[PDB]
Amino acid sequence: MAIVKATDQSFSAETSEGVVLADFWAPWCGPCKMIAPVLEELDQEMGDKLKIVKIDVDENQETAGKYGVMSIPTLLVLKDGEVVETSVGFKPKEALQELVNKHL
Repeated sequence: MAIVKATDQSFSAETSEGVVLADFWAPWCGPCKMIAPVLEELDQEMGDKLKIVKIDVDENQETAGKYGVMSIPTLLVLKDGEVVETSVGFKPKEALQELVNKHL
């Protein structure tokens, strides 16, 4: 499964492996639950080239602060361990595929 669970301790190691799309969220979130099945569709559609890295902002304020994340769901596209793009809020799988594609 392409989807992984990380913290500030592991985030950089996980995001080093190619294009990775991190999901700054928290289980207390509402809108994040809408995009979760879209990330499962992304496992099913991009998991050959993509990794998806969920990170719980309620325990990872430092990593959130690293990019000024102040709302969720927030999406950080990293490539080879550094941020390459950002997006905020819900997006459909096609728009997310394009957001990945522009850095593949």
